[PDB]
Order: sequence, then structure tokens, then C-alpha cells
Amino acid sequence: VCMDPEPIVRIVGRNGLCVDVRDGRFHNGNAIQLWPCKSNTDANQLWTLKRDNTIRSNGKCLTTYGYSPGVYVMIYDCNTAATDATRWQIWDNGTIINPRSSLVLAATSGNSGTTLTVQTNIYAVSQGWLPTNNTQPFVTTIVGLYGLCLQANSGQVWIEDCSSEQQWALYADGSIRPQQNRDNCLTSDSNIRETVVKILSCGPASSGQRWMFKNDGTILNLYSGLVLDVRASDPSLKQIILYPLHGDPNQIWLPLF
Amino acid sequence: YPIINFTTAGATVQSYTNFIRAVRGRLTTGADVRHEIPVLPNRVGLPINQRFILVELSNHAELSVTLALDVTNAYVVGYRAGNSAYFFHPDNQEDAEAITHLFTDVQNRYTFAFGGNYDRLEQLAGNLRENIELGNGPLEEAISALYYYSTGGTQLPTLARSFIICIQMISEAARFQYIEGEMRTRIRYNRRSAPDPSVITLENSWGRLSTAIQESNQGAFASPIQLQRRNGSKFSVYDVSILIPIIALMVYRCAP
Amino acid sequence: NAQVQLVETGRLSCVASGTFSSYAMGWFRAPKERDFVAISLSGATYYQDSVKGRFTISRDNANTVYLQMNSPEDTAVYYCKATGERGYQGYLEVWGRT
Ligand SMILES: *[C@@H]1O[C@H](CO)[C@@H](O[C@@H]2O[C@H](CO)[C@@H](O)[C@H](O)[C@H]2NC(C)=O)[C@H](O)[C@H]1NC(C)=O
Ligand SMILES: *[C@@H]1O[C@H](CO)[C@@H](O)[C@H](O[C@@H]2O[C@@H](C)[C@@H](O)[C@@H](O)[C@@H]2O)[C@H]1NC(C)=O
Ligand SMILES: [Zn+2]
Ligand SMILES: [Zn+2]
Repeated sequence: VCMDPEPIVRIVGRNGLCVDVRDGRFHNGNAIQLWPCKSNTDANQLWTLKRDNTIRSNGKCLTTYGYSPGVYVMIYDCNTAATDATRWQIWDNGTIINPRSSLVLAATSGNSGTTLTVQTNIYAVSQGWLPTNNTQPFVTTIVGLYGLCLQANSGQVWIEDCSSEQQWALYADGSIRPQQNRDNCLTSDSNIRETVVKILSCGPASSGQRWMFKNDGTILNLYSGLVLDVRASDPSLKQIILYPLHGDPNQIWLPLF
Repeated sequence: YPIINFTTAGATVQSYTNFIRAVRGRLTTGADVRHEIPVLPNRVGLPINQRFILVELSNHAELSVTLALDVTNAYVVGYRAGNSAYFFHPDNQEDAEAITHLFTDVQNRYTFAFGGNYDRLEQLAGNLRENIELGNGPLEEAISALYYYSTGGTQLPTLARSFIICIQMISEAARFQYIEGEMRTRIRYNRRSAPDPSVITLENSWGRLSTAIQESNQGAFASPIQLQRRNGSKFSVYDVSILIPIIALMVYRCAP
Repeated sequence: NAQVQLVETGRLSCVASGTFSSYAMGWFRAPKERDFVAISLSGATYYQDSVKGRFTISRDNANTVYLQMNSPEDTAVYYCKATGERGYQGYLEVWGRT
């Protein structure tokens, strides 16, 4: 039976900021915070993922206030807190969910210092998380249809011949952001069949801006169920869309590193 | 044993992918997927009539060579060429007896005094993986060298170099969607190119990459695994998210 | 050095000189820029926003791909377009001759 480790790691999230306890105060009830990722050893930003499905900082539990949308998460003593509120299951989709209440950890504001609330699972960039020490986004060259490269310009995205900008920073919150302006997001406005995906701002952190690279080679919008698609397998159209997964080459991609 | 065909004669990018997709399709039933990553079948409990699959390779010259892949790790254990079979030196003895189930109809089985590991094949071929060019051409010329070694035409260094090509172009491309993509762009432009430090490090990390992902917490590694950019660079991985579009197959190491 | 000849007729009909490989199919429409109309490899489908439901594009690799027009501003010259990977380019694109 597989070994059960308990790694200590930073939980990077919305807009590349990490999971932090406010001000480093560990008294029971203090707010858990969205904060720039540090390069230090202070336990305020390092979290141990224990076997009992609990995220702990300096020995204390990341605890949601209640079991309803809007309540914030506080640091609290693990034994004194309620068992059901101290528990979290981190899914391979980037969300961090609580088994009871069906509420995922959301960051309703990309500003530094946002108290982490817990909201309804709409698979938003606000509620996409990644436990890593790499506190800098992974920047790659995304290659897809016919070997072309995903390129962006001032709000327009398509594929073109791979010229060595075509660079994209894969943020921990599940967003894909053009390198030159990393405040902009790979956004889609609707859960419809041919909504052109382009570059907007990362403010709303909605779904349509959150993407997971599935093992089958696609780039899926988790809330949509449709994948990134070059329209009619035609790069010259300069058009990319969300389309139901069929598996053809015009929706298969690869993050070159 | 299941047989899967490929030919460098008229090989297109799609003719390469469905091949690797068919190889993956028979290397594992896809039943055990852990953290979006599929697992090869467990050596313990696997029937020997399900222990191997065979890939048949042909080329512009219509020379045929059939490789044998160990289902538990997708690595090449041997190959039949016409009337003769050839096997790498087995590591243990349980693997030495399963070899006897492979090419039974042929006359003269052969087992080399060397195993099929990169560092020894690199030693035998006198060249490193970082220098041996990969692509359709190299695979074509390698198919010939495996066929003619039986007739004394192929020498041992060219034999070992052919092994490094096939293993990388088949086994590794099955394990990694990334390395398959590296062979993908080579067919696309008709290139003869040695692999990056990116491909080399992935090949050298596969066993460790499987352990850490399976032995991971529900997502996170207990320890990092350092890798490479296409340009030789520093970067380490701490979670399985970045690896999902990269690793296609994992060796079994433990139970969920 | 040779290419496919997409000869168009027509229910618009279009044939190639290999569609098995040739990726997708594309119909393009007035004496205005050459806008888009409408299949993937399998293939599936991609229609322009003006002509959803009215138009249907079909495929059968085993060398033809159609386009059925059902139900004035759509009057123009329509061309069938092909895509795929290359051996000559950077990728393959073929326009036809209706
Ligand atoms: C997000 O990821 C989690 C990872 O497990 C998914 O949860 C499972 O989904 C399957 C269906 O695919 C259910 O059978 C399981 O009961 C779910 N839970 C577990 C613990 O496996 C979840 O469905 C994913 N959702 C999306 C929209 O991708
Ligand atoms: C590769 O070619 C050989 C003969 O040229 C075929 O027998 C293979 O078919 C495979 O084996 C048979 C027994 C059947 O199960 C079929 O479904 C298999 O695909 C053929 N295989 C492939 C993948 O092309
Ligand atoms: Zn036996
Ligand atoms: Zn080496």
C-alpha cells in the first residue's frame, strides 16, 4: 500500500500570491490571508498537508468559519476546533474543497491582503490553488495545431509559426497569462459552443479564465467542459474557441519546457 | 501477444501518434489512473500471457523487425528479426524465465552479455544519448541494423546505437506525451536531431517520477525532482499538476 | 511538388486530388473580404455566426466533402479550403475554384 507522506509546502493561488496567515498572528481566529510569496522560513506561509486531511501552519489548523458561502477561514488549534471544518481535500483540478458544505476555498479579490473566504464551486480562478514552493509561475511555449505556437497580442490570441511574444506564464490559480502583461488572462465569457477565447484582464478570476492541462493533451475549461479549439482546424482564421472534446489535432496541445 | 504496427515508409505525424496511442492503448488497460496519470499493470499478479506486447517495425526497404516490450515498465527486452531472437541480459531470474515466452517459433534464441540500460548501451555505442540523432530517418536506419546483425552485417556499436533510438522513439514516447511531442515535431520537419537535456532528464527521472507521484500526498510530493528546460536550466517540480500533460504512463509501485 | 486539385460543383460538392490525411474542410464565401462559412478530421462542426442551422457541412473521407445550403445576402462565390501538415510552407492550405 502506497506510502503516506506529509509534505510542508506553500499554497500558491490567485494572481500568483501565496496562502498566508494575517500578520503572522497565530491566535485562534485570526484571518487567513492572500499575500505575496516570501522566500524565508517563517511558518506563516508554509503549510503541512497531514494524513488526516488537514492543512496546518506552525501546528494549527486552516479552519473555515462555517458551512455556508461567504464565511472566511481562520487559523485555529486543530484539537479544539470542529473536526469537520478542519478537513480539506485537494483535488487534481486545483480546487481545495471541504467534504461537508461543498464549499471550495475562494479568493474573492486579487489584491494583496484579501481574507480567504469559502464560496460555491463555480471553478473560478479565485478558487484554483496549487501547493508548490515554486512561487514563480511556470512560463512555457504552448504548441498545438500543426506545430504552431499560441501567440497573443493586445487582447488577441491565435496560433502562428513558432518564432523563438509566444510565451505564457502558467499561474498557480489555473490561469494562463501572456508573459509581457501578466495581469491579462486567457478569458472566455460564456459556456457556449464557439465563444472566441481572447485575452482580457485577470480581475474577475471567473471560469472561462481557468484552465487545466488534462492528460489527454487538451486544455480544458473545468466549468465549461469544452476544451480550447482552433476553429475549423484553420490557423489562418486567427480564431480560437471552446468546443466539446472530440480529440482531433486542433484541440491537442503541449506545454514545451 | 498483442501486435502493433508502425513503418517509417510514408510516416506522417498522425501515423506516428496513433501508433504511440495504440502502444499506450495496449501497455496498460487504463484502469488504474492516479492523479490524472495512468499506471502500468502491476508485475505482481500479472499473467504471463499478458506480460508482453510486440511492436513490428518496417521501413522504406521493407525490412521487418519485431520488438518486445515489458508491460510492467514499457521497456524493450528484445526483438525478433526473421528466424532469430535477441534479448538483453535480464536483471533478475524471474524476468529471465518470462523471456522464454516471447519468440518461441524462431530458431536460435540469443541473450547478450549486456543489458538494455542506457549507460551500457551508451558505452557499447561509444556515443551518448545527448549526441545520437533521433527521428524517422534514424528509426529507418535502425530497423535495418537490427535486421542485418543476425547475418553478421551489423556490428555491435551500431546495434547498441539502434537500441538507443528505438527505446527512446517508442518506450519513452509512450511514457511521455512530451517526448512523443519531440518525435512529433521531428516528423513534421524531417529532422535528424539529438534530444535536449529536457528529454534526457525526463528519461532518467521516470522511475523516480513514478515513485514520487504515487507516493505523493493526494497531490504534493514529499521531495522535489529537479528537471530541465529545453535549454539546460535549473527548475524543480513540487506538485503533480505540471506533470499531467507530460507523463503518459507510470510503472506500478504500490496500491492506492 | 504536386498538390491537390479541389474542384467544386453544386448542395455544394468538392473533391480532392488525399482527404484521408487532409485535415478538416473549409468553405469560404461577395465581389468584400473573403469571410468564413464552415468540419474537423473526424470530423466535428464549425459554422459562422450568421449561418447556424441553415447550412450543414458533411464529410466522407472514403474523397469528398459537401455543404448543404437551406433557406439574398449569401449570394457570392464559395470556395472549399483544405488544411493539414506539410512536407514541402509551415503547414498546408489549399483553395479550390462556384
Ligand atoms: C475535479 O476533480 C475531482 C478529483 O477527484 C473530481 O472528483 C471526482 O469526480 C468523479 C467523476 O469524474 C467522481 O466519480 C468522484 O466521486 C469525485 N470525487 C473523487 C474524490 O474522486 C471532480 O469531478 C472534478 N470535477 C471537474 C468538473 O473536473
Ligand atoms: C497490425 O497488422 C497485423 C497484420 O498485418 C494485424 O493482425 C494487427 O491487428 C491486430 O491483431 C489482431 C489479432 C486483432 O486483434 C486486431 O484488432 C489488432 O489490431 C494490426 N494491428 C494494428 C494495431 O494495426
Ligand atoms: Zn514459463
Ligand atoms: Zn548521460
